Amino acid sequence: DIYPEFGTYPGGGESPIIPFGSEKNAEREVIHGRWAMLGVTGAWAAENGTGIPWFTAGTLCTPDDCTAVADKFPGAVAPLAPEGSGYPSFWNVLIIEIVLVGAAEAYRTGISDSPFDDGLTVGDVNPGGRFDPLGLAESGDLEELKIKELKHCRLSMFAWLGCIFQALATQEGPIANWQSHVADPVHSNVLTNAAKGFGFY
Amino acid sequence: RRTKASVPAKRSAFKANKFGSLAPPDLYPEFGTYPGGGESPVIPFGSEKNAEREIIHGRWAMLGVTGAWAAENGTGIPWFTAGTLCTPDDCTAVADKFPGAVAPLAPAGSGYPNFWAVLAIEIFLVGSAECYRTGLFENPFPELTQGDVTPGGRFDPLGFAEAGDLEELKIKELKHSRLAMFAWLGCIMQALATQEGPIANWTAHVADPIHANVLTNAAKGFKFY
Amino acid sequence: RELWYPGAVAPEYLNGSMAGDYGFDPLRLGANVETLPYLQEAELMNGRWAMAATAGILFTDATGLPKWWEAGAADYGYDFQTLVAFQVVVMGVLEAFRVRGLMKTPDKRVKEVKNGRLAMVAFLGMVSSYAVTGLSPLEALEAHMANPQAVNLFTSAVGGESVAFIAFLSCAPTFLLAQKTLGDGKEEFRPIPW
Amino acid sequence: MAASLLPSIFVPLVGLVFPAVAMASLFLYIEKEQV
Amino acid sequence: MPLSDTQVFTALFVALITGILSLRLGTQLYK
Ligand code: CLA
Ligand code: CLA
Ligand code: CLA
Ligand SMILES: CC1=C(/C=C/C(C)=C/C=C/C(C)=C/C=C/C=C(C)/C=C/C=C(C)/C=C/C2=C(C)CCCC2(C)C)C(C)(C)CCC1
Repeated sequence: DIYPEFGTYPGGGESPIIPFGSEKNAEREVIHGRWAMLGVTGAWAAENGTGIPWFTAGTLCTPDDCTAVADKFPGAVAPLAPEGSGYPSFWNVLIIEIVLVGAAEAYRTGISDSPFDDGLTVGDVNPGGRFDPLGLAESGDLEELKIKELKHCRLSMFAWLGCIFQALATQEGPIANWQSHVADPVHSNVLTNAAKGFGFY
Repeated sequence: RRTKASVPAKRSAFKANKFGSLAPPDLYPEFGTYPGGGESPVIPFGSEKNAEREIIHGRWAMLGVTGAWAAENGTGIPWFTAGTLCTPDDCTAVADKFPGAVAPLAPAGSGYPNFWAVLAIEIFLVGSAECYRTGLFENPFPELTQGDVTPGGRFDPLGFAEAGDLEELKIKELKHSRLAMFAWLGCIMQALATQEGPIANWTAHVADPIHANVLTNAAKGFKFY
Repeated sequence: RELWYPGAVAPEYLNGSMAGDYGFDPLRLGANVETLPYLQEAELMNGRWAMAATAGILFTDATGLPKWWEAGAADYGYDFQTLVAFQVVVMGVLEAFRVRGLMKTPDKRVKEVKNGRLAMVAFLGMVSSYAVTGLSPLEALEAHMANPQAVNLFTSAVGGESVAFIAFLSCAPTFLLAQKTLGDGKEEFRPIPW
Repeated sequence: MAASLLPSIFVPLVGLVFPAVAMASLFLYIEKEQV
Repeated sequence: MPLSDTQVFTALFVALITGILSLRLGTQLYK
């Protein structure tokens, strides 16, 4: 069996708890997983590198101050910024964020015409035409690789939901919570935190 | 050893005599309808499995509501803090929690329910039963069907199912199930809002009915505003 | 094909089919047919772990990190008990998966085999050199290259043992040649009967 | 070092291990059917 | 003066070879 766990891939199955409904729901699922995966690994890396929890990283960069981000990146040869000048600013990045992500979005979904105009079809999660220069889509069992990615997608989203609920309850951070649990698993758990209260009880 | 294969001819210690239906011919005049007898009033019927899921959550929430009720009546400890008693450390306290108990789970001294001991027994018993109920493990009782919430063989030793009308009893259980689940939801929301047990909230609401309500505690912000 | 010495006779169950098969099994450990795939996979595993160990020892030694025998005592983020619990869980899961895959089931294969074989020899060498001289592998190599003539295994504390073993290895195939040409090679017993 | 190690290994080797293997092996051979 | 460890282990390895030769002789006798 390809998918021995509880649920099954959309292509074949029944979706036991929630009905399958639209196929756009499956499109969203994959995209949510492909995103949350990047989010979870980014929160992991930010906690490991800087010790700053992900959920307050936005406090760092603000309209008045967005210079602190420059010195955070570990092992960089020169800063992010022009040193004292600190050209990077919240708005400086924001205009860049909105234009670049909006272009990437729209050329993905087909709100605007595809610039690549290379036969790629919008509304498919797996293009496999240009976004795989390495050819791992072409080679190997492509369907099995869709399965693995899906599994990683669902795991990462569930871990993301865990991360947000741990940020709400513990207020410490994902990796800080991981270190607390590993240092002592018996007396550092969700139920131990509930016994102590989540800061509200 | 030879094969005897005699006739047991044993009867149930108690076997309820036919009592039929004790309900009106109309069976769900309440909001909504039982599954397999009409259209769901509001929420869409997710799957055929959802009926059995409703039954299981219902029976579990019945048992949970009665447990919180009896625990608070017998000890005064709220159900949501009763977990803090039996822990890997100092699970001795959880023992003497039953009013009138001739003996303690923890005899005086070291003798005691260990959390891990209790836990290990809990996994080995409840998980086994949970699996045997569902398609996991196998079927130790072939005469019964795994995946059926109403087996009604060895699981009704008193034979109320066959003694009365089966389907009215089924809907009666379903109504009790939905009532207890909604009551359980009320209990968790009350625990969140007031930080006091269900019977404590009941007593506060009956001593002075006009105050000690949702909106009275909301006037204080549920202790958060 | 070339065997484990010029003039050797490969065992009948070692016909060159397996990768790295040089007809070396004097003690007939792989003589039983059903355990021979298991022994192959034990070789591949011990080789792979020795290869990884050789890499992690030589790089550690050459990068100034604590010595391989001392590396346990270094202060790490996680204590011994939690680390061994992590190890037990993850290696149990991974080895369960490896076992079930094994139950399910040329150039590169042979390459891997030879590499693992060299590694296991090299790792045994590192452990023995440390146990005899107390010098790490790169320090031991530098000591040897400084005075190659007199600084060696056969001049260490176990020198006479090594000289006797090399004499046994050098004089084994000559006796095997006599055994072949004089005896019939019709042994009904094997050095490990199972 | 030989004096502090080898007795404690070889006395069980010759008086518990070798006897066990030898008796088991001899048993397996003696009871081995002719064919 | 006690015997050196290398002396003990060399003699023991010579004994192991002698034991191998004894096994060869026993097998040859059994034929
Ligand atoms: C026949 C001669 C003989 C006899 C009777 C003994 C007797 C003994 N030896 Mg010694 N030994 C001998 C020869 C002999 N040894 C030789 C030639 C060597 C090699 C140099 C050793 C090396 C040796 C060591 C290193 C140690 C002993 C130990 C021992 C003691 C018991 C443990 C043991 O059996 O391990 C013996 C270990 C072996 C590896 C086997 C060696 C036996 C020889 C080489 C073969 C003899 C076989 C015999 C003639 C025929 C057997 C067939 C049949 C009759 C059973 C015991 C006092 C141990 C001890 O002192 O414990 C307190 C110990 O540590 N022996
Ligand atoms: C938002 C992301 C997302 C999306 C769009 C989907 C969509 C889908 N999944 Mg995927 N999945 C997700 C999350 C998601 N899932 C996560 C996190 C897990 C891990 C538990 C899974 C695990 C999973 C399995 C194992 C299976 C599916 C299946 C399906 C399909 C059936 C359900 C459906 O159509 O309704 C989609 C409806 C929703 C996504 C709404 C969910 C609403 C609940 C209430 C969410 C609860 C968490 C919520 C975010 C909490 C709020 C937090 C907030 C307070 C901050 C569909 C294609 C099944 C399938 O393909 O069948 C063939 C299948 O077998 N998925
Ligand atoms: C988890 C328990 C549970 C389950 C599995 C079901 C399942 C079912 N019910 Mg039952 N029911 C329940 C609870 C539940 N109900 C409760 C508590 C009540 C009393 C209010 C009812 C009252 C009721 C009636 C009156 C009827 C049904 C019907 C049905 C069926 C159709 C609905 C459906 O498939 O979607 C199920 C979908 C859901 C349960 C999703 C709703 C989720 C909301 C947001 C509630 C979440 C609760 C809470 C706020 C969570 C807190 C989280 C915590 C972290 C704070 C199905 C068998 C109908 C039927 O049989 O049709 C023929 C019907 O007529 N039920
Ligand atoms: C690994 C190791 C070890 C071990 C080792 C060993 C185990 C060794 C040994 C050695 C040996 C083990 C030796 C032996 C020898 C023997 C001999 C030398 C014998 C002889 C015999 C004889 C001579 C007999 C004969 C006969 C008989 C009686 C029968 C038949 C007939 C005939 C005649 C054949 C230890 C742990 C310590 C340490 C670490 C390393």
